[PDB]
Amino acid sequence: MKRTWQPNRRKRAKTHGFRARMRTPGGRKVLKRRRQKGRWRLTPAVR
Amino acid sequence: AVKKFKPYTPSRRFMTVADFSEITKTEPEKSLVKPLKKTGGRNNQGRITVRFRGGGHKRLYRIIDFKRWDKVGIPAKVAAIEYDPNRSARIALLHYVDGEKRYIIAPDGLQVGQQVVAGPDAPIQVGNALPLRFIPVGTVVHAVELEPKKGAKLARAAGTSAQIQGREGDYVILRLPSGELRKVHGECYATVGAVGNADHKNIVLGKAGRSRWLGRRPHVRGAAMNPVDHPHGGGEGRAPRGRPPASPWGWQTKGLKTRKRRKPSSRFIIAR
RNA sequence: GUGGGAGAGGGUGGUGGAAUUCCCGGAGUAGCGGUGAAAUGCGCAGAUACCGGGAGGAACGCCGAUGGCGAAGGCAGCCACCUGGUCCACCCGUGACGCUGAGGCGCGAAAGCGUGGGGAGCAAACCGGAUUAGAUACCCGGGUAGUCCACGCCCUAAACG
RNA sequence: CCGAGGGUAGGGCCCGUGACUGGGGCGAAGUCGUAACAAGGUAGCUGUACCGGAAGGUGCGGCUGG
RNA sequence: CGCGGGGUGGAGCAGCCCGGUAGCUCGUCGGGCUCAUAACCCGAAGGUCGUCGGUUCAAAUCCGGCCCCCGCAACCA
RNA sequence: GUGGUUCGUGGAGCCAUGGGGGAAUCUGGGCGGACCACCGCCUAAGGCUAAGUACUCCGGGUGACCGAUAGCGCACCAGUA
RNA sequence: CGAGCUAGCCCUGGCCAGGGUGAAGCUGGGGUGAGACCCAGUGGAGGCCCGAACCGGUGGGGGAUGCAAACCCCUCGGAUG
RNA sequence: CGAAUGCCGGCAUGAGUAACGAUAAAGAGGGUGAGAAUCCCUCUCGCCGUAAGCCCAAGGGUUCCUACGCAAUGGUCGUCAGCGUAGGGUUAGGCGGGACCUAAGGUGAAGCCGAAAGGCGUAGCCGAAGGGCAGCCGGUUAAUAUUCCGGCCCUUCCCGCAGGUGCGAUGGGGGGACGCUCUAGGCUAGGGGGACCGGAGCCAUGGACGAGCCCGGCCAGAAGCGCAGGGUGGGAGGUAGGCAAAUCCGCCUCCCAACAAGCUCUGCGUGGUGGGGAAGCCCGUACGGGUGACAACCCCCCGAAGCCAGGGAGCCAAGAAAAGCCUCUAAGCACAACCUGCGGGAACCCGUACCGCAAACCGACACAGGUGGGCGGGUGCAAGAGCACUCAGGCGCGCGGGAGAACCCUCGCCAAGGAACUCUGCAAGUUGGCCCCGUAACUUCGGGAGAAGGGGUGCUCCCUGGGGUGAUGAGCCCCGGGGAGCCGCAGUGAACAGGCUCUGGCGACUGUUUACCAAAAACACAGCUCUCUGCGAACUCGUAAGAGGAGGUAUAGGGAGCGACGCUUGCCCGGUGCCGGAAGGUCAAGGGGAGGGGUGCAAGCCCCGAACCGAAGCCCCGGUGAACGGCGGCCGUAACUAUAACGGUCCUAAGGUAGCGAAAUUCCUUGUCGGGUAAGUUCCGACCUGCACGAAAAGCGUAACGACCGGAGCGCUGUCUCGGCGAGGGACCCGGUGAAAUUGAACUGGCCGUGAAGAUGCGGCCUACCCGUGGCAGGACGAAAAGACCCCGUGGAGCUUUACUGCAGC
RNA sequence: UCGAUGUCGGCUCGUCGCAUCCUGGGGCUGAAGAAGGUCCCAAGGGUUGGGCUGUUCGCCCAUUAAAGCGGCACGCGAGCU
Ligand SMILES: [Mg+2]
Ligand SMILES: [Mg+2]
Ligand SMILES: [Mg+2]
Ligand SMILES: [Mg+2]
Ligand SMILES: [Mg+2]
Ligand SMILES: [Mg+2]
Ligand SMILES: [Mg+2]
Ligand SMILES: [Mg+2]
Ligand SMILES: [Mg+2]
Ligand SMILES: [Mg+2]
Ligand SMILES: [Mg+2]
Ligand SMILES: [Mg+2]
Ligand SMILES: [Mg+2]
Ligand SMILES: [Mg+2]
Ligand SMILES: [Mg+2]
Ligand SMILES: [Mg+2]
Ligand SMILES: [Mg+2]
Ligand SMILES: [Mg+2]
Ligand SMILES: [Mg+2]
Ligand SMILES: [Mg+2]
Ligand SMILES: [Mg+2]
Ligand SMILES: [Mg+2]
Ligand SMILES: [Mg+2]
Ligand SMILES: [Mg+2]
Ligand SMILES: [Mg+2]
Ligand SMILES: [Mg+2]
Ligand SMILES: [Mg+2]
Ligand SMILES: [Mg+2]
Ligand SMILES: [Mg+2]
Ligand SMILES: [Mg+2]
Ligand SMILES: [Mg+2]
Ligand SMILES: [Mg+2]
Ligand SMILES: [Mg+2]
Ligand SMILES: [Mg+2]
Ligand SMILES: [Mg+2]
Ligand SMILES: [Mg+2]
Ligand SMILES: [Mg+2]
Ligand SMILES: [Mg+2]
Ligand SMILES: [Mg+2]
Ligand SMILES: [Mg+2]
Ligand SMILES: [Mg+2]
Ligand SMILES: [Mg+2]
Ligand SMILES: [Mg+2]
Ligand SMILES: [Mg+2]
Ligand SMILES: [Mg+2]
Ligand SMILES: [Mg+2]
Ligand SMILES: [Mg+2]
Ligand SMILES: [Mg+2]
Ligand SMILES: [Mg+2]
Ligand SMILES: [Mg+2]
Ligand SMILES: [Mg+2]
Ligand SMILES: [Mg+2]
Ligand SMILES: [Mg+2]
Ligand SMILES: [Mg+2]
Ligand SMILES: [Mg+2]
Ligand SMILES: [Mg+2]
Ligand SMILES: [Mg+2]
Ligand SMILES: [Mg+2]
Ligand SMILES: [Mg+2]
Ligand SMILES: [Mg+2]
Ligand SMILES: [Mg+2]
Ligand SMILES: [Mg+2]
Ligand SMILES: [Mg+2]
Ligand SMILES: [Mg+2]
Ligand SMILES: [Mg+2]
Ligand SMILES: [Mg+2]
Ligand SMILES: [Mg+2]
Ligand SMILES: [Mg+2]
Ligand SMILES: [Mg+2]
Ligand SMILES: [Mg+2]
Ligand SMILES: [Mg+2]
Ligand SMILES: [Mg+2]
Ligand SMILES: [Mg+2]
Ligand SMILES: [Mg+2]
Ligand SMILES: [Mg+2]
Ligand SMILES: [Mg+2]
Ligand SMILES: [Mg+2]
Ligand SMILES: [Mg+2]
Ligand SMILES: [Mg+2]
Ligand SMILES: [Mg+2]
Ligand SMILES: [Mg+2]
Ligand SMILES: [Mg+2]
Ligand SMILES: [Mg+2]
Ligand SMILES: [Mg+2]
Ligand SMILES: [Mg+2]
Ligand SMILES: [Mg+2]
Ligand SMILES: [Mg+2]
Ligand SMILES: [Mg+2]
Ligand SMILES: [Mg+2]
Ligand SMILES: [Mg+2]
Ligand SMILES: [Mg+2]
Ligand SMILES: [Mg+2]
Ligand SMILES: [Mg+2]
Ligand SMILES: [Mg+2]
Ligand SMILES: [Mg+2]
Ligand SMILES: [Mg+2]
Ligand SMILES: [Mg+2]
Ligand SMILES: [Mg+2]
Ligand SMILES: [Mg+2]
Ligand SMILES: [Mg+2]
Ligand SMILES: [Mg+2]
Ligand SMILES: [Mg+2]
Ligand SMILES: [Mg+2]
Ligand SMILES: [Mg+2]
Ligand SMILES: [Mg+2]
Ligand SMILES: [Mg+2]
Ligand SMILES: [Mg+2]
Ligand SMILES: [Mg+2]
Ligand SMILES: [Mg+2]
Ligand SMILES: [Mg+2]
Ligand SMILES: [Mg+2]
Ligand SMILES: [Mg+2]
Ligand SMILES: [Mg+2]
Ligand SMILES: [Mg+2]
Ligand SMILES: [Mg+2]
Ligand SMILES: [Mg+2]
Ligand SMILES: [Mg+2]
Ligand SMILES: [Mg+2]
Ligand SMILES: [Mg+2]
Ligand SMILES: [Mg+2]
Ligand SMILES: [Mg+2]
Ligand SMILES: [Mg+2]
Ligand SMILES: [Mg+2]
Ligand SMILES: [Mg+2]
Ligand SMILES: [Mg+2]
Ligand SMILES: [Mg+2]
Ligand SMILES: [Mg+2]
Ligand SMILES: [Mg+2]
Ligand SMILES: [Mg+2]
Ligand SMILES: [Mg+2]
Ligand SMILES: [Mg+2]
Ligand SMILES: [Mg+2]
Ligand SMILES: [Mg+2]
Ligand SMILES: [Mg+2]
Ligand SMILES: [Mg+2]
Ligand SMILES: [Mg+2]
Ligand SMILES: [Mg+2]
Ligand SMILES: [Mg+2]
Ligand SMILES: [Mg+2]
Ligand SMILES: [Mg+2]
Ligand SMILES: [Mg+2]
Ligand SMILES: [Mg+2]
Ligand SMILES: [Mg+2]
Ligand SMILES: [Mg+2]
Ligand SMILES: [Mg+2]
Ligand SMILES: [Mg+2]
Ligand SMILES: [Mg+2]
Ligand SMILES: [Mg+2]
Ligand SMILES: [Mg+2]
Ligand SMILES: [Mg+2]
Ligand SMILES: [Mg+2]
Ligand SMILES: [Mg+2]
Ligand SMILES: [Mg+2]
Ligand SMILES: [Mg+2]
Ligand SMILES: [Mg+2]
Ligand SMILES: [Mg+2]
Ligand SMILES: [Mg+2]
Ligand SMILES: [Mg+2]
Ligand SMILES: [Mg+2]
Ligand SMILES: [Mg+2]
Ligand SMILES: [Mg+2]
Ligand SMILES: [Mg+2]
Ligand SMILES: [Mg+2]
Ligand SMILES: [Mg+2]
Ligand SMILES: [Mg+2]
Ligand SMILES: [Mg+2]
Ligand SMILES: [Mg+2]
Ligand SMILES: [Mg+2]
Ligand SMILES: [Mg+2]
Ligand SMILES: [Mg+2]
Ligand SMILES: [Mg+2]
Ligand SMILES: [Mg+2]
Ligand SMILES: [Mg+2]
Ligand SMILES: [Mg+2]
Ligand SMILES: [Mg+2]
Ligand SMILES: [Mg+2]
Ligand SMILES: [Mg+2]
Ligand SMILES: [Mg+2]
Ligand SMILES: [Mg+2]
Ligand SMILES: [Mg+2]
Ligand SMILES: [Mg+2]
Ligand SMILES: [Mg+2]
Ligand SMILES: [Mg+2]
Ligand SMILES: [Mg+2]
Ligand SMILES: [Mg+2]
Ligand SMILES: [Mg+2]
Ligand SMILES: [Mg+2]
Ligand SMILES: [Mg+2]
Ligand SMILES: [Mg+2]
Ligand SMILES: [Mg+2]
Ligand SMILES: [Mg+2]
Ligand SMILES: [Mg+2]
Ligand SMILES: [Mg+2]
Ligand SMILES: [Mg+2]
Ligand SMILES: [Mg+2]
Ligand SMILES: [Mg+2]
Ligand SMILES: [Mg+2]
Ligand SMILES: [Mg+2]
Ligand SMILES: [Mg+2]
Repeated sequence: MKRTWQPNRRKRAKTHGFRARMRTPGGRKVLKRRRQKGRWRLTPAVR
Repeated sequence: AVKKFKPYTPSRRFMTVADFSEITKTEPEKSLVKPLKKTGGRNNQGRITVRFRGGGHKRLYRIIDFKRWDKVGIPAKVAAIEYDPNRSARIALLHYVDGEKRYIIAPDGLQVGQQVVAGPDAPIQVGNALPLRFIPVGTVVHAVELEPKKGAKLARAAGTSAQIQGREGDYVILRLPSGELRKVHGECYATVGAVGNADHKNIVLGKAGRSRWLGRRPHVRGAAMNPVDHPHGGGEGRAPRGRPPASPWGWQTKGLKTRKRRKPSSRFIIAR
């Protein structure tokens, strides 16, 4: 029956991607945080 | 007026439809329509600021004329009478001899074929728009400006009207469609006549769905909620209001008068 | 047929004034109402009586009569439209073309009903003051349907000469 | 084939009967009031409408059989 | 068995609280008006305050027991 | 009307200021804990100023610091799988 | 940080085998002073009917360390709104 | 360190136990190989076929094809694989997307707001499964193709030639440009038949050399043409409107066309040419190829939901935008420019493998689940996407072999009885499609209605009516009508396919709901009422700007109740709430300073301060019931008795009207009576003693509707008396793989006692050789879950209010 | 016993006690006979089917030799409901 993950390639970048994390100061810090922990990926990768 | 039905289904029994014999033209003036952005009750944050709205047939907006002093002294011939899905009333097509066409909100007893004019001049007749100061008293009028050059605001809904009960100085005395008594300014344009489609008030929706088509969705009573939700929520079975009756937000809904008292508007008002 | 008359006969649209009631304004004060007598009611938070302005509905005073009109029910300010019945004069036309009338069809005071609108005065119901042994009445103070309008039902009557 | 009837199904009318219930008739001396008959002490009756222990009360209109 | 209220002339109620001193309507009895009754008027009678105990000088009145009436409650189980 | 101060309205001054009022330029002004006199201190409504101070991404030195369940989460291609 | 589940709304697209019932209106005929209406044809309305897709989840059995952290069989509701 | 249901790791037990994931199903021969039930080939058998076949979009991201492999992954096995290694493989001016438009929404110069971060916002800009745009048939590879190749068509840009015209835009105008249901005409796709055309072959087993049997009889195609259809009037005069201008568009007038007539556009047809082209046999393919062939290439019929397409009719709920496109003029420029035709050149980026109802996507799995668009043949049954079989194509579900116990699951049948079962016909049966007859109370006249109950149903021959196609005629296809007969238990012969009536309750109704224990008498619903709201509306969101309301205006909008419809909805304003009230009372800061005080020599500075003026609120006055709400007690009385129409008295703001009533409400209670039954705590009817109904938290009814809840009949039944037999999938045995909770340790018997009160573990007695298998659940106070009940904790949280205290708002 | 001892009733399967419902054996009788009463002995076996209610119980229908009362966690939910 219909589950929680309905993958869609656009929504993802549209939603969690890099250009979008950068408009909200909330998200700029997400990046700040992630970058300082040395994440290899700061953002989910796509396609 | 007011088409009824054999009850060949329930809800088709008590149902009622308007009579469109008035309606002379079945598609609108492409020149005079613009599209209508449907709000869903929602405001500029995706917030519902009016409950229970949305659904309902898509509409095209008819851009209709409430200032008639653009066209002073020009006449126009009433061209057509149309369905307007955005209002109680019906709209008139009228071609000015100017060559310019506009929609007007259609007075009761206005034939296709009439010349009609707007101005301080102009004969006292259905369709004609003048300042109030030149309308003779005890005249039945509609679509009235509240203040000059600001546009028709009062008495625009199907069957509504106003009477000019007097004059005092720069201002004139009207009985509104609600029976309020209001002073309005001499220079406000009002077109003479009642509005008509006056039978509008007898339509009987007759079934749930037909209320959806006008884009109003179910309204659930306070009584039937929980406390988180409403002042009237709770109580094991049913139960009465248990307090002075209230709105969801908590103010009293039987009798409370909400008109701001210190409105300057109020010097110009004398009634109920 | 022709000419001619009287009439609140009917339907529609307008319109006038008199009074009542609310409202605004002025003055002005201690009572007003009401009754068999009173009380309830109203009034110093300015009533009643008085004057000026306004809004609104209903009904049409003298004319008016023991009168007229209509098949009955019924019909009364004034004006215009459409319109029914009816009488008289003259003896011009048609030639029994009549009378009645089971059913049928239609009209039908008031009160009631439906959907709207209107609501001044009056007023079932209701509340109160009185009266009585009591008083779910009669008198008095309040008062809602209703009375009015449009459409549509109801079909009754001391619908009586 | 038709066929007396039999059986199955479903209607119509008529009779009788039925806890209880509606009103009505009648019954020497019960209870409550006094509606009507004399301006019956509010003229009376009347169609209708609302009310009220009960006769009846009131509204609207009508009748005079004052 | 709990909590709270009550028990007063014949019927219905005051008085109890704040100790002395029992009232109100109806009914009742005597007279009156009436042909007579009702209405109406004038007069009158009628009580130990549920009860048993204590407090006080004195108790319907303050206190306790018993008997009664009215009301409320009797939940989670 | 508030805040700061040790000061919580307290005899509540000082410093700051959202609102109302609203001065003077040496004899002018603020202060020493309501206020008054006296005696003193100091000159608001413009600005700048090294050093002595904090920290440790980085480098070095040393541990009565750990020694692979310890020590950083990672001694190993870990902010990875 | 989340409306890629879910609830509502907005914009834009798409889907609903097949049968059944036969409203209005139209036309004709009858009716009448004129109407109302009556009949018949035609017509094809409807949160109308039966029923697949599609959307559901009535009852019952099974399943219960399951095929499955909600499933399976039978039965059942809507199916032009 | 021994305990913390401790932490991390390791290894046990349970146990060779349960399982091995759809009951669509297998068998044999041959090949390869160390090894084969499991890989390849053949053959036979079964299963999907509105799929379990084929094509798109998501998502996935090498899974694609070939070679070499088998340790691990594969629920067994593996020689195979979606697995390891390696190599190959995705070709576009026309397909999809971008150098095009705009939608919701987003963003945002101007602007507006906010402590900061930020919020809003006209324009523009971005944004598509919508609008706009030029490619069709075939062939080729192991693997890509509208991409490469072949044939035939087409677009845009740049440059030139020719011919034409005031050219010219981000501006004006037209157009784009529209809903739902029904639907005409003519096409196409697709399909069936053919005695005609073409074709390897075949005569079995009794018969057949036949008008036999089997196979196949098309695809694409510019101009031109032809058939159906869409769109559209023409000329001039006037011209003040379309924010400049216009010759355009609008409006008025005049004259012609009325129709597609003309012009124009699209579909389909034909078309030069180009291409395909079966069965069967052979060959050897893992899978393709030779010939069949020089293939044939045609008539008839059915026929779209697709196409002409902006078609038509009807209806109310009244049905996007912008560009491309055409026209119009402005600057400007007119040796420009643009229009037409022809010619040459120029034409970029990204996607293209493969899976794609699934073993490649979402569900930790090669998971019985979920996932949008298109195609989806044939026969029969009325139709159909239904059901049965079946083509193409695709599959037998990645553990097997046997056995033929109990028990289980899913099925099938049953003597007599027929609801006796049981909380209850739960379950299951019965019923069942279509044609015809026929059909009640009641009703809102539609319904109720598939009411109910009945008859028919196949085959054969004869006669026969109409329709569409054809010419009116044959043939073909569709709808029938009558007559005589045949066969079986049976003709909707298998499959899909209502059991029915009586009668209450609640709800008017179709709808909505607790994803995942409730689908309902709950919500919603049209409809009634109250109430607010004059428009910069009320109300909501926001500190705000702003927005919703609404580009609405009282026939509107918000809030509250009630809930179709019928008939109705009584009485009380004392308390509370809301509404009205110029007065009076009280009252905060403020005003006011009488008077008092500190201190100074003093002029002064400083402080305190009574009267009095001084909002809202509250008090006071009144109104208010579809506002919160409320709607009595005792005692007596009628000529039998009972009862009490009557009375008395105490209280209140007023004392429950109608109607209904042991009720979804009745305690006593299985009230009492009546009805149904042989028997009725349920059910129906009634009475009224209503513990504790009662009128919009509506009162009493109501036809129709209900997967709602009661009661009763008929019908029919393994529900039962009461069991039996039978089928398959498990259970059992064998080969392969092989878990789990739990588990102080165990050498773990009965009784009667004892014991912390329910003993294998202590006492006495009794019984008792060691170990297993298949079975049952009485016991280990068996497992699971640090009891949800209950109490405790000065633990928590949601909720309420005339609790306290604050804040928003007013 | 709250780091769990699942609760009424039914069905299934029972076993046990006797203070005996019935059948066998007895005494007494206000026991003529038959049939009763009442007490003693006796636990071997037996102890119906239905209507109502969840009901246990009870009431009732039709029978019977009779239509017994109890315990076993008000026997029994790792047996069902
Ligand atoms: Mg997940
Ligand atoms: Mg996408
Ligand atoms: Mg890196
Ligand atoms: Mg936003
Ligand atoms: Mg609404
Ligand atoms: Mg509601
Ligand atoms: Mg609720
Ligand atoms: Mg919430
Ligand atoms: Mg609340
Ligand atoms: Mg409440
Ligand atoms: Mg709740
Ligand atoms: Mg309740
Ligand atoms: Mg509730
Ligand atoms: Mg108002
Ligand atoms: Mg003559
Ligand atoms: Mg003659
Ligand atoms: Mg009449
Ligand atoms: Mg009348
Ligand atoms: Mg009435
Ligand atoms: Mg009326
Ligand atoms: Mg009166
Ligand atoms: Mg009066
Ligand atoms: Mg017969
Ligand atoms: Mg009288
Ligand atoms: Mg009398
Ligand atoms: Mg009288
Ligand atoms: Mg009266
Ligand atoms: Mg009368
Ligand atoms: Mg006496
Ligand atoms: Mg402080
Ligand atoms: Mg301070
Ligand atoms: Mg300041
Ligand atoms: Mg100092
Ligand atoms: Mg000092
Ligand atoms: Mg100093
Ligand atoms: Mg360092
Ligand atoms: Mg070391
Ligand atoms: Mg290690
Ligand atoms: Mg470590
Ligand atoms: Mg080590
Ligand atoms: Mg670590
Ligand atoms: Mg190292
Ligand atoms: Mg590393
Ligand atoms: Mg969503
Ligand atoms: Mg018709
Ligand atoms: Mg006709
Ligand atoms: Mg339907
Ligand atoms: Mg489909
Ligand atoms: Mg779905
Ligand atoms: Mg749902
Ligand atoms: Mg289910
Ligand atoms: Mg189940
Ligand atoms: Mg189970
Ligand atoms: Mg239905
Ligand atoms: Mg259906
Ligand atoms: Mg819709
Ligand atoms: Mg084995
Ligand atoms: Mg075992
Ligand atoms: Mg086993
Ligand atoms: Mg096994
Ligand atoms: Mg070999
Ligand atoms: Mg098929
Ligand atoms: Mg992709
Ligand atoms: Mg993946
Ligand atoms: Mg790989
Ligand atoms: Mg492969
Ligand atoms: Mg393996
Ligand atoms: Mg590989
Ligand atoms: Mg190409
Ligand atoms: Mg370019
Ligand atoms: Mg773009
Ligand atoms: Mg754009
Ligand atoms: Mg800016
Ligand atoms: Mg923004
Ligand atoms: Mg915007
Ligand atoms: Mg696009
Ligand atoms: Mg597109
Ligand atoms: Mg393209
Ligand atoms: Mg391929
Ligand atoms: Mg191709
Ligand atoms: Mg090519
Ligand atoms: Mg020029
Ligand atoms: Mg031009
Ligand atoms: Mg252009
Ligand atoms: Mg073809
Ligand atoms: Mg063929
Ligand atoms: Mg041949
Ligand atoms: Mg040959
Ligand atoms: Mg042979
Ligand atoms: Mg031959
Ligand atoms: Mg023209
Ligand atoms: Mg011109
Ligand atoms: Mg111009
Ligand atoms: Mg052609
Ligand atoms: Mg069309
Ligand atoms: Mg643009
Ligand atoms: Mg120029
Ligand atoms: Mg490709
Ligand atoms: Mg491909
Ligand atoms: Mg599936
Ligand atoms: Mg699909
Ligand atoms: Mg597949
Ligand atoms: Mg696959
Ligand atoms: Mg598998
Ligand atoms: Mg799957
Ligand atoms: Mg699907
Ligand atoms: Mg088919
Ligand atoms: Mg067929
Ligand atoms: Mg069929
Ligand atoms: Mg099928
Ligand atoms: Mg095949
Ligand atoms: Mg299997
Ligand atoms: Mg398998
Ligand atoms: Mg049998
Ligand atoms: Mg039998
Ligand atoms: Mg039977
Ligand atoms: Mg039974
Ligand atoms: Mg039984
Ligand atoms: Mg059943
Ligand atoms: Mg069935
Ligand atoms: Mg019918
Ligand atoms: Mg009928
Ligand atoms: Mg039938
Ligand atoms: Mg036959
Ligand atoms: Mg046969
Ligand atoms: Mg037969
Ligand atoms: Mg079958
Ligand atoms: Mg069937
Ligand atoms: Mg059926
Ligand atoms: Mg009941
Ligand atoms: Mg319902
Ligand atoms: Mg609900
Ligand atoms: Mg649920
Ligand atoms: Mg839940
Ligand atoms: Mg459910
Ligand atoms: Mg349901
Ligand atoms: Mg706010
Ligand atoms: Mg706005
Ligand atoms: Mg708007
Ligand atoms: Mg409203
Ligand atoms: Mg309700
Ligand atoms: Mg009421
Ligand atoms: Mg009353
Ligand atoms: Mg009150
Ligand atoms: Mg009051
Ligand atoms: Mg009040
Ligand atoms: Mg007030
Ligand atoms: Mg005052
Ligand atoms: Mg003061
Ligand atoms: Mg002061
Ligand atoms: Mg005040
Ligand atoms: Mg008052
Ligand atoms: Mg009564
Ligand atoms: Mg009754
Ligand atoms: Mg009762
Ligand atoms: Mg009963
Ligand atoms: Mg009750
Ligand atoms: Mg009986
Ligand atoms: Mg009985
Ligand atoms: Mg009985
Ligand atoms: Mg029951
Ligand atoms: Mg009953
Ligand atoms: Mg109730
Ligand atoms: Mg109540
Ligand atoms: Mg109420
Ligand atoms: Mg109700
Ligand atoms: Mg009822
Ligand atoms: Mg009913
Ligand atoms: Mg339903
Ligand atoms: Mg239901
Ligand atoms: Mg059985
Ligand atoms: Mg068996
Ligand atoms: Mg078997
Ligand atoms: Mg023991
Ligand atoms: Mg031992
Ligand atoms: Mg020992
Ligand atoms: Mg022992
Ligand atoms: Mg064993
Ligand atoms: Mg056991
Ligand atoms: Mg077992
Ligand atoms: Mg605990
Ligand atoms: Mg606490
Ligand atoms: Mg408070
Ligand atoms: Mg416990
Ligand atoms: Mg334990
Ligand atoms: Mg346990
Ligand atoms: Mg014994
Ligand atoms: Mg014996
Ligand atoms: Mg014996
Ligand atoms: Mg004997
Ligand atoms: Mg025995
Ligand atoms: Mg025994
Ligand atoms: Mg029975
Ligand atoms: Mg029962
Ligand atoms: Mg009992
Ligand atoms: Mg028994
Ligand atoms: Mg037990
Ligand atoms: Mg259990
Ligand atoms: Mg156990």
